[PDB]
Amino acid sequence: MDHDTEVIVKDFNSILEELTFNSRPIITTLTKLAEENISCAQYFVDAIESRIEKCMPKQKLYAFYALDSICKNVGSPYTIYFSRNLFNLYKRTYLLVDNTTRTKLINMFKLWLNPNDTGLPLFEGSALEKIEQFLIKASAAALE
Repeated sequence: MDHDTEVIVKDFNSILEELTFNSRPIITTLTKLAEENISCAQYFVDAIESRIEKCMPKQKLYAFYALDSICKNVGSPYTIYFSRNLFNLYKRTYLLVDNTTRTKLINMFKLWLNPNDTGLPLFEGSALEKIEQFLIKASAAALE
């Protein structure tokens, strides 16, 4: 991680640390940084997942909204990287947050099935199937 890379990554991390509520300007700014610095894609992904793992219940959702915005507006390679840990990330988060936050996690998932009316799933079909099965077992989605 050279100089320029370390500067950019450190800045992304500082901005992410201010995401304590549903901030549109911060989410859009992180989205623009992701689109303009694809070379640092992997560090941005690690930063977002670590944030989700370490912060309080409420704040876990907004970090997930940053992930959602980047994946819907920028697309690859972010959609591919996040697909790798999406199930474990979503499940562990769901099991550690309140029920109102859970309905918002559920609606976010629904739009992942048909984003921007494209008719094509946002993430790997497998991750999404596992999440749906988890939701059914948690009485959060209708059985078939």
